[PDB]
This record gives sequence, C-alpha cells and structure tokens, in this order.
Amino acid sequence: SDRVRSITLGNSTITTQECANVVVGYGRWPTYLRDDEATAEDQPTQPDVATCRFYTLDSIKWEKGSVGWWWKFPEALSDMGLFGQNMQYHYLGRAGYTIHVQCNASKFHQGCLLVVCVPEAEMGGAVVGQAFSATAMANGDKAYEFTSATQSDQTKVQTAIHNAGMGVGVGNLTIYPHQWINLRTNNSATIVMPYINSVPMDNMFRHYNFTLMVIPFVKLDYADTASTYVPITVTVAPMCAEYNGLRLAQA
Amino acid sequence: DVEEAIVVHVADTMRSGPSNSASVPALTAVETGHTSQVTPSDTMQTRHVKNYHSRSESTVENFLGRSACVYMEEYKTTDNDVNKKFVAWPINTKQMVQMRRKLEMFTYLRFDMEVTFVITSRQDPGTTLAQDMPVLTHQIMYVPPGGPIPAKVDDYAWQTSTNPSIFWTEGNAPARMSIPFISIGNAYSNFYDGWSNFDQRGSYGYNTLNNLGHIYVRHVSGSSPHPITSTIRVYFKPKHTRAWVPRPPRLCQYKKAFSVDFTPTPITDTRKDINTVTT
Amino acid sequence: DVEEAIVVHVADTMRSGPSNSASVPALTAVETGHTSQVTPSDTMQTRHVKNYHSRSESTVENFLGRSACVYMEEYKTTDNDVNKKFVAWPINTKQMVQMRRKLEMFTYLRFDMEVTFVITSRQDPGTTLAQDMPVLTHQIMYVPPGGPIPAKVDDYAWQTSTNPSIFWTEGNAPARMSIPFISIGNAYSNFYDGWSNFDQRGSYGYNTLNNLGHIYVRHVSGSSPHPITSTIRVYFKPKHTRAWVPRPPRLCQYKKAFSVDFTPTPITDTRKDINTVTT
Amino acid sequence: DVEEAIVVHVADTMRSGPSNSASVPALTAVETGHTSQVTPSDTMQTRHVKNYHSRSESTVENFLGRSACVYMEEYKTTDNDVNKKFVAWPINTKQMVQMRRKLEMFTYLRFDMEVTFVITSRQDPGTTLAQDMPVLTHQIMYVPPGGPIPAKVDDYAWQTSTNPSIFWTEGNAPARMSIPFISIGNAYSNFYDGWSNFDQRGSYGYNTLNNLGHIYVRHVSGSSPHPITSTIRVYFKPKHTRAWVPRPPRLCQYKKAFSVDFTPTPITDTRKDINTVTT
Amino acid sequence: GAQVSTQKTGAHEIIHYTNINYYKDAASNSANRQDFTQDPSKFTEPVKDVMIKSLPALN
Amino acid sequence: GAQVSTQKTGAHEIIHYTNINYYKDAASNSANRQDFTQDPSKFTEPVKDVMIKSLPALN
Amino acid sequence: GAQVSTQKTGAHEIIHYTNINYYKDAASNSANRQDFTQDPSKFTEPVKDVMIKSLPALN
Amino acid sequence: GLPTMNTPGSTQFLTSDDFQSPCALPQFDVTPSMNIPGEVKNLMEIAEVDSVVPVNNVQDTTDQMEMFRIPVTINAPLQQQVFGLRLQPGLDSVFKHTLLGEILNYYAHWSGSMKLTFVFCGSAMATGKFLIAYSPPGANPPKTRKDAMLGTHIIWDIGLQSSCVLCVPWISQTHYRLVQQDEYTSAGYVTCWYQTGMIVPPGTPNSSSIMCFASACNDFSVRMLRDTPFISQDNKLQ
Amino acid sequence: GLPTMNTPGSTQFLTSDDFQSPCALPQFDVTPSMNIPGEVKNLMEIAEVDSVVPVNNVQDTTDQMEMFRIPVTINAPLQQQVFGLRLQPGLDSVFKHTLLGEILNYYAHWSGSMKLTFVFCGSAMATGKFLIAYSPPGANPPKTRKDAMLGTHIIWDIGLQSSCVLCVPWISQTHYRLVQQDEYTSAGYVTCWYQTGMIVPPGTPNSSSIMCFASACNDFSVRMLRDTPFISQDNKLQ
Amino acid sequence: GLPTMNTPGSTQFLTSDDFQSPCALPQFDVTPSMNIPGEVKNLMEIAEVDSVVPVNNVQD
Ligand SMILES: CCCCCCCCCCCCCCCC(=O)O
Ligand SMILES: CCCCCCCCCCCCCCCC(=O)O
Ligand SMILES: CCCCCCCCCCCCCCCC(=O)O
Ligand SMILES: CCCCCCCCCCCCCC(=O)O
Ligand SMILES: CCCCCCCCCCCCCC(=O)O
Ligand SMILES: CCCCCCCCCCCCCC(=O)O
Repeated sequence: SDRVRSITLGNSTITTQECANVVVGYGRWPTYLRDDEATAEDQPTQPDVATCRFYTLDSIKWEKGSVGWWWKFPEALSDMGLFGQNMQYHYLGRAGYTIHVQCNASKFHQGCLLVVCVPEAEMGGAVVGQAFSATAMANGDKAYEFTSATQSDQTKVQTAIHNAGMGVGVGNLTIYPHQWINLRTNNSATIVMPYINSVPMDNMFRHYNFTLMVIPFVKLDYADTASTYVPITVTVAPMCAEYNGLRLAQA
Repeated sequence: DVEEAIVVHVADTMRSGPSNSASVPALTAVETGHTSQVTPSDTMQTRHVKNYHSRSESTVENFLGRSACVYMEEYKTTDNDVNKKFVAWPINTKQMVQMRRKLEMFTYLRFDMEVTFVITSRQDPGTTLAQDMPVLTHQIMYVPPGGPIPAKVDDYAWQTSTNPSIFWTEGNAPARMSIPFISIGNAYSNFYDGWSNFDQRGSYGYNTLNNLGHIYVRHVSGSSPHPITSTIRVYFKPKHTRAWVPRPPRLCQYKKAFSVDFTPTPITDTRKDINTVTT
Repeated sequence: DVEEAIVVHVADTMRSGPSNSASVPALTAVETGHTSQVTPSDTMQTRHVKNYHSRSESTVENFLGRSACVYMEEYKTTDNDVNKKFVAWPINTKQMVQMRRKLEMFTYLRFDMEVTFVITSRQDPGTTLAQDMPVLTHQIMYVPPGGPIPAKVDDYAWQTSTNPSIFWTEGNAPARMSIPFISIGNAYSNFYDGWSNFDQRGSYGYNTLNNLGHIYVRHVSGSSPHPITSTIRVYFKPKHTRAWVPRPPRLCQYKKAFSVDFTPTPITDTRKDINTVTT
Repeated sequence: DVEEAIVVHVADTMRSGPSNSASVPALTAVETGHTSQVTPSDTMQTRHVKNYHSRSESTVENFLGRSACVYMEEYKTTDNDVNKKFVAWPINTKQMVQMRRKLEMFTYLRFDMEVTFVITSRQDPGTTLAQDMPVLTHQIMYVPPGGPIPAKVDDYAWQTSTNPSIFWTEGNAPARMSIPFISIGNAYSNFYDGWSNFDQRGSYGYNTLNNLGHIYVRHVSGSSPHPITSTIRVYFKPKHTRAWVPRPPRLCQYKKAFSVDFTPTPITDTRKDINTVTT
Repeated sequence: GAQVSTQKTGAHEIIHYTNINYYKDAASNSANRQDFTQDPSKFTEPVKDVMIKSLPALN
Repeated sequence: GAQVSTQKTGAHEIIHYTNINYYKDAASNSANRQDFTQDPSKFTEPVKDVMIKSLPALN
Repeated sequence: GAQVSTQKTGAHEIIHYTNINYYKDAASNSANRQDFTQDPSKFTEPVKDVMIKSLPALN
Repeated sequence: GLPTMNTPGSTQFLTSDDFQSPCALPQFDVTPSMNIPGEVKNLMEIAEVDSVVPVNNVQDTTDQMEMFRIPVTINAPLQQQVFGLRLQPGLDSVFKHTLLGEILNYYAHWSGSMKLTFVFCGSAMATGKFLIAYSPPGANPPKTRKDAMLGTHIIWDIGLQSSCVLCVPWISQTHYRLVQQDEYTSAGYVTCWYQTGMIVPPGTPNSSSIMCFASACNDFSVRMLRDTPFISQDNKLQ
Repeated sequence: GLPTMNTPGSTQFLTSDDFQSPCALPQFDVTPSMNIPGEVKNLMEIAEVDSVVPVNNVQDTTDQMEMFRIPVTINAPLQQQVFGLRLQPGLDSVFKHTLLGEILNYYAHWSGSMKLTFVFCGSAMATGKFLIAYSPPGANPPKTRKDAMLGTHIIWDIGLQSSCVLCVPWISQTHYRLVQQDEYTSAGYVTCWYQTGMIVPPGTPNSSSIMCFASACNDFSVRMLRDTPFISQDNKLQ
Repeated sequence: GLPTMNTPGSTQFLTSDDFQSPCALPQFDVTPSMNIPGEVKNLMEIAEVDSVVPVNNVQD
C-alpha cells in the first residue's frame, strides 16, 4: 500500500498510516552548498544529527469558528534544541526543512485544510502607513490567528483572512508548494522545502525564509459526539543545515 | 568565419474510440498537491487534430520585454526656488502601478536593462510671452550610492569626471542606453520579509534592499527671460530576463510606494444567485 | 553562405492561313457558363507576332500595394472640453471610399500591414498670437480589445507597460511600423451575411466581425498659452497579399460606414439612340 | 584576410586544515619595506572557494577613460567690449578639481586624447526681446604655441590656412575629434620639481612645462539686434593610457590653478575615544 | 545571408540587386512584388466535362 | 562574425535574417526573444512518487 | 580587415563582436579597454633577496 | 562617405523595438549566476496550475470565505440543479480573478481546452452521484437535467477518490477566441445536477460542501499582449 | 544611396562611450616610447600596499602625529582593551583617508579579504602578548576579552619579529558590499586586548607605542566607478 | 563611426515605396493558412470573364 509513509531524521521517526503522497518543494531536494557557489571563506560547521531532527511545534485547537493560523520560520525554531544554539552563535545559516502537519478525526467529521509554504511572505500593517514591531507576526513557536473581519488595531498586521495578509486572493495560494488535509481521505500532510533565497547564505534572525499557513476552506462540522475540538500539531525537521561566522552569542 | 548559422507547437490531439475498462483517468485526488494531467482524449471520443499553435508570446522574455514608464517629473529653467530647477529621483520600480504589478508576479528577477528618456518643454503662461530662445540642452546624471549630490543647478558636482552622463538637445531622437545586472546579490528581490537590524528592528520590507542610486536632470545653461517648464519621462525595458518562484497577482489597489499596505477587498463581484447564467 | 542566388509574357500570335472545314471555333454556347477561348487566329488570317508585354502590374500584390488614407482627425493642445484634446478611433477600413472600394472587390483577404502616420500642426487664429513654443511631441497608443481606455489627456492609462506605443517629434520623418495578420479567423472578411445572436437577431453584417481595437493620440506634455491644433492621418499598405472569391465592383455611392445601404442607381448613361456613334 | 580572430579572475581559496609546525607565516618584519603576502588560508581553516570576480574595472585605461569637464566660459554675440565677444584659453588640466585629482594620482602619463565640445545659447534679459534670428554657427580654433592670436572677433587670424578648426551649427550633435600624444618629452609630467633658469631662478613647478597652445571660439557672423550669450564646455577623455610612479592622493583642497599651495588640514576626523565603536 | 536576384528591365535593354533582412519577424520584410504566375481556368472554364474549342459545344 | 538564423513565420507561408554585434559588452546586445523551451512539471507534478494517470491515485 | 573578438559576459550566461577601422591614424581608434594583465610585485616586493613567507624574515 | 538616405520611421521611439545600444558602465563585472529553485520560463506554466474558483457569488455573502463552497443537502427533489455558470474564463466574475483569469487578462486572444476539478468535502460516510455537463453555445441554456445530458457530460461517483475531472473540449468555429468575449465568440455553459441524491447515515451533518478548481490543458495558448484593466491609480504613489 | 533609419540615442553625448573620431593632426609623429621604471597597470596594485592607519582619534589630539600611535603601559588590569574600531574601510574615519580607503572611495562596491599588520615600537628589552580578534556582524560588539575570543583571533607574541598579521577573512552573505556601508551590509568589529601584560626591566621607559598598517589581499576587487566626495570647489580656480 | 552622407529624398514618405520596418507585435503567432476555393492572383483573370453589355441606351 502507498498510504503508509515513514520518515527517519536523526534520532526521531515519524509514522503515518493514512496519508497522501509527499510534495518536494519545486522538484528539488535539499543539499549542501557547492564549492563553486560559496562566497564565505572559512570552514563551515555541519552538526548533522544534532540539528537535523524532528521538533514538535506545540499544538492548537480546531474549532467550528476557526479561521486560520500562520508560523514564520526559522524564527519558530529560534529556541529549540541545538538548532537554536547554532542560530544564536553563528552569523550565517542555511538549511532546508521537512514540514509534517498532523490532524486526525473520525469518519463522521468533515472539513478541509490548506497547508502551504509561502516564501518571502511580506505582510502589510493594519493601518496604511504607520509601522509595527517584530512581535505582531513572530514571537517564537506560538501561532498567530487570522481574523474574519478587517483588523483595526494599528499595532498588528492586517489579518483579514480572504486577503491572506498579502493583498492577494486567498484562493490563488495553490501556486506555492502545498497540500490539502481532507478528513475523508487523509490525516497528514508532508512538504519538503529546499533552501530558497537570492544569496547563498543569510542571517537566520534578521530574515524570515518562508511562512507556513493553515487555512480551513471548509469549516469543521459534526453532530452528537463528545469530541468538541480537533487538535492540530506541526512538526518540523531541518535538513542539510550548515552555519558560518562564529561570534559571541545572541543575535 | 564570415557567416555562422544558428518551433515547438502545442501537443496534438490523438484519435480516441469507445472504451470500457477498469482504468479511471478522470478520477484523481487533489489532496496530493498534484494537478491532473488528463486530456479530452481520455474522457470522450476525439478526432485527430494537428495543432500549429505556439506559445511564443507567453515567454517571460516577451512578457516583460516592453518599455514601461517608471517616473515623470517637471523642472523649470528659471525660478526663485532653487530646489524647483532640477530633479533628484532615488531609483526604484514601485512608483508606477502597471509595471510594478507586472514585476511582482515573480519573487526574484535577473536581467539587463535598457533605459530611454523622453523630454518635452512648454512655455509657462503669463502676461508677456514674446521672446526668442535657441534650442535647449539637457543633462542626465547618474550618481551611484555614496557619491556627491548637487545642491543647486550650477553646483560643482555637475562636472562629472567618473559619473556617467548624457547631454541631449531638443528635436533629436530620445536618449537611450544599456545597463548590466548591477545587484550585489545573485538576483533582484521584489519582496524581502525581514528587518535591517540584527535584533529585528528598524526598516522592514523591500525598502531595505533599495540602494540603486539617484538620477539628476537640469538645463545645461538655458535660462530664459520668461519661465519654461520641462518634463522628463523614464522608461525601463528588461532584457535577457530570468525569473524564479512565481506568486499570485495582487488583488488590492496599491497605496504606498515603499510598503505592501492595503485595504481589504472582496474576492470578486456578485451575481443574483448560484444558478443565474443570463446577462 | 554569403550570397544565395534567387518573365512570363502574354501569348504570342501564330500565323494563320485560309481555311475551309467542318470545325466552327466561332460558334459556341454561353448557356454552359463557359467563356469562349477563341483567338483572332481562329477567325481571320494573322501574321506571326512576338509579344513582350507582361501582366506584372496587374497582380493583386501590386494592385493593393499602395498606401491609402483611412482616417484623419484633429485634436487641440489646450481647450476647455476634455474630450477634444485627444482622439479615439475604432479601427476599420470602411471610413474612406477609395480604399474601401479597392478592398471590397474581394470577399476574403489575408495580408500583413504597414502603417504610416502623418502629423501636422497649426496655430489657431486669435487676437494675440505672439508666443514662443518649443517643438511638440506626440504619442500614438494601440489598445487591443478589452484593454483600459484613457478618459482624459493626463490619465494613468497612458503609461503603457504592455500596449505598444510610438513617441514622435515634429520635424522628423513620419512614423511607421509593421503589423502581422491579426485575425482570429483564417482570413479577413469584407462581407458577412449573418447575425450575431444564434436566433437570427441583433447586429447584422460586417459590423459583427470588427474587433480590431482602438488607436489613441495626444500631445505628450505640450500645453501652449494659446491653442494649437494638430491633425493626424493614418495610411494602410497591405503586404504579402492573398485574395479569394472576386465580386463585382460597387456601382452605387456609399452612405454608411458600417452598412451596405444604398440608393438605386441607373445602370449607365444614355445616348440618343441605339445607332448613335458620333460624339 | 576578411576576418581575423583576436578573463583573469582573482585567486581562489584553497582548503586548509589544522596545523602545528615551526613555520610562522603570520610573523614578519615591516622594516624590510616588504608587504606581507599572507592569505586567510595561512592563519585559519578555510574551505575551497572558486572565485569568478575580475579586476576589469580597476585598470588605468578604464579608470581614466571617462569624459570630464576641464573648462567653461561665456561669450556674447554683440557687445561694446571687444574682449568679451570671444574666448581665449591656454590649455591646461589644472582648472577643474575632480579630473585634476584623478590625474595627479600618477607622476607621468602618456595617452591619446578625445575632445568634445558642448555649446549652448540663451537670450539675455531686457526690456524688449521680440526678434527673429536664424540658427547660429560657431568656430573653434586651435593655435599651437607661437602662432598668431586674434585680437577681435573679425580679425584676419580667423582665416586659418594651417591651424585646425571646426565649424558647428546649433541643433546638431556635439563636435568631437581625436588628438595624438603631442608632448616634446617621452611622457606628460603632472609634477615638476625644478626651475626654468639654469641658476635656479624664475618660474617654479609644473607651470614651466605647460606649452600646449590656446583655443579660441567665436560666433562666425551672428550679430543679433539684441545680445545673446553662449557658453562652451570642453571635455577630455584619455585613450590608450599608460602611467608610471603612483603617488598618494591629495588631502588638502586646491587653491591655485598653477601651484601646489595649500592650507594644512587634519589627518582625519575624530571620535570620542579609542574604544568608541558605536554610531 | 544575402539574396541576389534580377531586377525588372528598363530603358536601354548589371540588372542584379542585393537584399538582406534585418528584423526577426517575417512581417517586417519588404513586399514580394515579383511573382507573376496566374491561371484563369478557375473562372473561365469551371465546367465538368472538357470542352474542345474546335468542336461544337452542345453535341 | 555574422549570425544567420530563421525569422518567425508570417502571412504567405527568404525567412532568414542577419545579425552583427557592434559593442564590446554583452549587455548591449538585442533581446533574445526566440527561445521557446518550457517545462511545467516543477509546478504541476511536485510529488515524490510518480503518479500514473490511468491508475487510481490513493492506492 | 575585420577583427572578431569576444565581448564581456553579461546576464544570462553569440558573445562575439566585429570591429573595423576607418581612419588612417592609430589615434582615431577606440579605447583598448580589454587588457587585464597586472603585476603588483614592483610595489609589494621591492626587496633584493627573495623572502619566503613561511620562513622567518630577519634570520 | 557612404551615401545613404533615411526612410520613414527614423528617430521614432517604439516601445516594443529590438535594437542595440551603448553600455553606460563599460566592462562591468556581473555577479556569478546561481540556480535558485523554481525557475519559470513561460507564463503558461503558471496558468496550468489549479486554483480555487469562487462559484458561490450569491450577492448576500456576509462572509467572503463562503464564496468558495457550494452547498449540498440530503433531501432534494429528484432532479435539481447544484450550480450553473458561463464559460468566459477572462470575463466572467467566477473566473475573472482566478490564477487562470489573471493570466488571460494580460492577453487578447486565447484557445485550447480547460480542466474543471471538483472535490467532495463531506463526511466519509456520505455518498452520492452528480451529473456535470458542458453545453456548447446555443440560443438557450439548459433548464433541466434532461436538457443538460444531451451535451458533453460525466457521471461522478463519490467514493474513496474524492475528486473528478470534467475536461471541457475546444469546440469552436475559429482558431482563437476573444478574452473580452462577445456574442460572436460565445463559449457555452456549465451546469451540475443531482444524479441520485446525497444519502447520510445517523449521526452525521445534514449538509456538505463542494469546491471547484480551474486550470488549462497542455494545448492552451494565448496571444496579443495588452494591459490589464484590473489595476489603476489616480495619483503618483509616494 | 543605402536606405537607413536612425534609432533612439542618435546625436546623444554619453560620457562613457567608445567610438572612433577623426584626427585633428593627420600623420603626426609621436615621440618614441621609453620604459620609465615603476609602471602601474591596475589600481589594485596601489591598493595592495600598506599604509599607516590613524587609530588614535581621541578628539583631543593637539598634535596631529599623535594619531598614528596607540599607547601602551606597563601596569594595567589583567584584562583590558587596547583599541576598538569598526570594519568600514571606505566610510570609517579610521580607514577613510588611508591608501586603501582613498581608492575605495572612487568605487561603489567592494569585496575580498584584508590584512591588518601591527608593529611593536617599544624597547628591545620589553615583552608582552596581545590578543587581536575579529568579530563578524552582530547585534552587540564584544565588551570583554571573553567575548572577543569567541571570534576569529590570533595571539601575538612580541620577540625578534616585530610584526604580526591579522588576516580578516571575507565572511558575507552577498558577493559584494557597499562602500557607503549601511546596516544591511555591516562587516563587524576589530578589537585588541592584553593577553599577559607588558613587562619591562629597570632603566627603560614605562610606555610604548604600536602602529597599524592596512592593505588588501590578492582576492580583493572593486566595481562601479563613481566620483569621490572628498574633494570639492566653490569657484573656478585661477 | 562609419562616415556617411545623406542624399536627396531623405525622410520623404513615398506612398509606393518598398522598405523594411520594425514589427509592433514581436513573435506574434499567425493563424494557420487554409486553402479557400477560388483564389485570384491577377486582375486579368477577372477581366477575362464575360459580362452583359447594356447596348440599348436609348435615353427613354
Ligand atoms: C527592482 C528593480 C531592479 C532593476 C535595477 C535598476 C537599476 C537602475 C540602473 C540604471 C539607473 C541609472 C540610469 C541613468 C544612467 C545615465 O543616464 O547615466
Ligand atoms: C478589413 C481590414 C482588416 C485589416 C486589419 C487591420 C488591423 C489593424 C492593425 C493595426 C492597428 C493598430 C495600429 C497602431 C499600432 C501602434 O501605433 O502602436
Ligand atoms: C597634463 C595634460 C596633458 C594632456 C595634453 C593636452 C593637449 C591638448 C591637445 C588639444 C588642444 C586643442 C584642442 C582643440 C583642437 C581643435 O578644435 O582644433
Ligand atoms: C542586424 C544585421 C546588420 C547587418 C549589417 C549589414 C551587413 C554587414 C555584413 C556584410 C554582409 C554579409 C552578411 C552575411 O554574412 O550574410
Ligand atoms: C564596429 C563594427 C562595424 C561593422 C560594420 C558592418 C560590417 C562591415 C563588414 C561586413 C560584414 C563582415 C563582418 C565579418 O567579417 O565578420
Ligand atoms: C573607409 C572604409 C569604409 C568601410 C565600409 C564598411 C565595410 C564595407 C566592406 C565590408 C567589410 C569587408 C572589409 C574587408 O574586406 O576587410
């Protein structure tokens, strides 16, 4: 059967028994930087198994009135194991990712989720002009919620769901690497993202490589059951990570 | 040595007959992120058709290979305000909506540039207009970042020894030139989801990566007894284009030249009901 | 590799002598729809003549290969009425009588096009004309069907990023360009005996198939203290022409630009009687 | 016979591992006048890097191969003062600061020259400006040292039989020409630490070796009823350049056109203390 | 890349001219006004059975 | 030093044009608007395991 | 009489250009801005005895 | 020198020309190229990707996300219409702003076939059959299922496979169609009807939703670039 | 004659063009060439020569020559900073006017590694050790030696060899950096600390000085010529 | 560049000239050709067809 998948990174394993295929970025698998594309001269460090492993990114509740959530990477892993330490101590970084989203429900539930990775998901403020701090869209592994109505608070991002916070039609996000979680058929989604940027390496604190979004297109529904909510969990594993430019910590 | 010698067409349609089998090309699963590759030949009887249509005009090279206005400004030959006798524009592609939207369909771009300047002049209205003035001449100066900037129409900075410049006389063909790929990175970035300072503070967005320089324009030595106003238009034309990571076209109207800010907009227009099909 | 190397004449006359036989070349029957192929050699004694005349100038390529005016309009640099400062013409070939009649000798045509623009300016009369104005500049914009249309001389639509345009300065040679065969069908149709709606209702005639777009013209930024009027003339010149199904030339004068409507006309002029042969 | 057929890249970085030996590449002695040739590979572990950067734009040919203004002056078509109707400039490169500093980074230079002239005209203000004047024409005359010099706009000397000249009409492209290496010595000298007389007396410095001639300019025959002022700008562009003996760039501002005189200047700017590193 | 072909006769009768294409679109070429083939049978003899001029038409 | 290449078809269908470069910088050349290769698999088929259209998708 | 030589690389990387001289004086030619040879030893290593980087300088 | 004469078109500025021009930065060394993932070479590659179609434009949608879902109910008359729409990919409000309509709106002509993919997002225990039909251009759109079934159609059975594809063939009198479609270049209608009805067991929701995806086939092509009418400005941005 | 048509850019004067032009002195005989010593063919050759860096800019220097010498003392706390500076070769006041900064100020982009050479000019009987460290860009410059030693550094031992070389590697995210450096293209800091302390015998001065030399490596390069902002005039010189 | 001089007739617009000009729609794909019946290549073909002559012009 092709509905079973198993993934082994480092000292951690993921098993799914009811799942769809695996989506691989833009057809490219993660890989190390070549000698003819590098620019930095000093030797890189490659922790390997110490950093390339699955980390569980806390959990959220799917209610009948949920609208959606987003996470920004690699900020979401900024304080997670030795990956966070290497991020803190190094000037430059580079790594691909494997994203696994778990959501399971009985055969009597219904609903559909869109899982999509958006590279360079620049967002606009709630009030045209003005400005917002780096806390309205990234504060660690905590998830940020979209809003059904137009946002009004000037201190946070425009969370109107139907625009995806980017001024574009929410229905066109299918162009990015994506997958669907339809409760009739599957309970997980797997995406492998290569490193995408305009430069060989970049500082992992200053720049958000990509944004993960989970959006319920068909809202959850059920009847006459004791289960009131459907938890959603996100797991991420860096791949082929390497760092450069050791200095004092913090960033 | 003297002469060296240097079509695709869309897929044809194959004849298909009646079928009765266990294969089900029509049934699929979108949950995999896979777009179905079925063709009409797989769901109905079809005749053999030889197509000669080509997708020549849909290439990115042709799509982006059209000159588009990016900036216009006015400057006067003589006036009391010093700042109003010359122009000073920080180069960017976010000023004009149409070309901005054309470009922002991709995340990263790499191309050479062809720049064309269109300059026109007109006499300002007044109570006395009778004068005789010879043909005017204009100078366009390009100052890479960090270079000296002129503060007045007759400053010393206009004596460019290393900054490229063009002198153009009215009545001739518009000025033109070519520019190579002048980015420090491996590609231009239309979007930048990041900050300037390492502690996530300061400027945010594409504004951080715009360091292309300035353009200055003046009348060389024309100073008429009565004011004359000139307008310059700048046109950009990408060449040898390459693009990566397409992204959906924008839906909301633009409101700032250096920000993504917007106002929420409906997904689309409405109709009477889900069955209405008439006009 | 460097150099690759790429007359008909009418039929000659053959010598013919006296004849006395059962063959009757002169007698035929027009009821068959057949045009007789007899020659003078078949009905009288003739000498041998070697003709060198050729029908070179009668080919459709040469017949239709002449530039002809198709439209002219005027627009002013400054005025109170906004609509009178620019032109907007839906492209068609029925406006001018001579080229219209030349084209309508065939039912279907297929050709490339060469378009030339002639622009002239003149100062409007008035009580005070003393002014000094630099050379004017003009823009010609082509908008394929469905594109945005400018509503005023300084609208945003004039910043073409994809619509082709030409900027021309007075005193130079006229503007010119080439256009390929841009019909959705396999050939242009001068006549269309049909309706727009499937139940035989709506628009009737050639008007249904005219979807070639529009042409817009303006002064780029010229706005003189006193009004100035400019006139543009458009000339078309078919190239690489092919024609099918010839039809008789029109007899009645034209009366509508998008209809065949006419007034009945006599077949020809009259004379005193059937035997009158003098002047 | 018809066709005859005519990159460097910076050094790569080699992989380096841990070391423990008696060799000490980092330790040296500047007292020898020797600049150390160590590379990062000699003091830390490095990866293999293939550089494709080239030093193409740093060559002296490209560094000095840009047109720079060297002189501008004004002359009027009609005036009461005879000396104010034409220009007379002794050729030298010390008038304009930027190109002067670019040149004085070397002690000796040898190159061909490309000279371009930009001329513009404007009507002087006055109580009555209404006139009609045809296009003006200008003459540029070059007089090698010792030749006759004109004393007025209509002198006989302007009938050059051997002095090269250019006649230029307004509205066309700027005038241009090429000049070979015209020095009596084997190379131009920017600096000359010596005297003119053999007993160490007289003129001192570069002024002694400047014997390049003069340039004269006039309106050919234009003499308008009302004054008109014209300005000429001269641009130099070295070609086929060779340079010897580099010297440090100047620090103090220039104060004389034919002397090295200066005012003492601080070495550089100051900061709060030797440990201050913040903005 | 240069085509050489004869030019139409004229008075007093190297009757050769050279042509080169500069643009990438065939629509930019100059008119091909030197083809002189023609066939009037489509309009003069549209009948099915061949008719001999010397013979009588109807029977 | 002269390149000869075919030009796009047009109505009525020497379909050859000549090009020479005059400047020393490759940025000065004209647009290369005659490349027509394309491959949509990067966006339409980004999955890992190959999917056969005739077979059922999930199992 | 025509020289053919390579032109500098550019984005997207016939990289050849043609040149002909029209005037009788070599001073009229265009700039030769394609020579890239260089040797800094005249200014960086003007010493008489060769110095080995790995060895100690003075003795 | 060499005699010459200028022809018409001299000194003109045509925005779509191809000419060589001098370089303003001679001998500039460009940054080395790098193979970033996801290179796009032709816009049809973008046009061939699926995107969600907002079919439910019922003029009273207080929630924008409700546009994407098509309602379905357990008890309905034996023959009933689920939805109906005009096949005008570049002009109809349904397809206007999709990932395909946006690309089409930059061009004037289009041709080729289209794919409509429907996905059932009900409970795993729900079942049903639907008839999806394409009716070529005509004087009257179908009013009943009896009429609809005379055209091209497919019977969709809901089971383990959640999706079915209706491939709209290219049936036209002309090689190309206008994006600003008029009556001359009409393209037809698409309608969906109940085939058997939706049946559910006890303990399940009584309503379900469907979604539609639109994309182009491998024989799709466009022509005649033009400016899109969706974006405009009144003043220079600052 | 030969038909032709002018394209945009006719009759323009571009200051960086390359065209042939007539000679005003036909058949002029130039003076024979002579091989003068010290030919320079590329400005990087000049940039690769050492020059003294004025590190001691303490805002109260009454004597200009005092700028070039860095003070050192016999008795100091166990860990103490000798000097600190920003690595902005074309913008920082320390490197602004050096032989390398002057060359850089004519260009807009730069890349490659750098050499800093330090020479001890104390008595022959004096001795000591110093730690010289380079800290790549970050949110905070080092405040103590403990922080500094985490980056690239070298321990310098003063002996018969009077000089030591700190080679600053090229660690950057982009191939090139702006000369007018901004926060996006920061380059880091350089600091020097006491490692053991300076010890002297009886009968020697209690203070000593160090000097710094700056030069470029063999992989250095520049790009994008521009006019230098260091020189200006208000009137024509006479 | 290459020295040249313009001759009489420069910048004139002659309605019967044959010159190449730039294309305003680069790389446009024309519709495939189809052999419609009844192609006419020379006007003499039309002239060689019979037509009824109105000889009886008797003014009444
Ligand atoms: C996101 C857009 C990036 C495109 C890169 C644009 C770089 C601008 C280069 C040309 C600017 C100067 C043009 C004037 C030059 C001259 O007239 O001297
Ligand atoms: C029956 C006549 C059919 C002939 C086809 C005519 C099609 C018109 C094509 C050219 C229209 C636009 C010309 C202006 C183009 C430009 O200036 O940008
Ligand atoms: C230190 C600078 C030395 C460079 C040598 C400059 C020599 C000047 C040569 C040209 C001077 C005359 C130019 C005008 C000639 C003409 O218009 O007739
Ligand atoms: C854009 C093409 C410009 C061609 C310029 C005129 C021809 C110059 C080369 C001489 C003719 C040889 C042509 C060939 O080799 O086919
Ligand atoms: C700066 C180059 C000018 C070239 C002028 C047009 C070409 C003239 C020579 C004829 C074509 C032959 C070219 C070649 O030999 O490769
Ligand atoms: C004064 C010289 C004018 C040259 C005109 C352009 C070249 C025309 C001939 C074609 C190129 C061949 C040159 C050659 O045979 O070396």
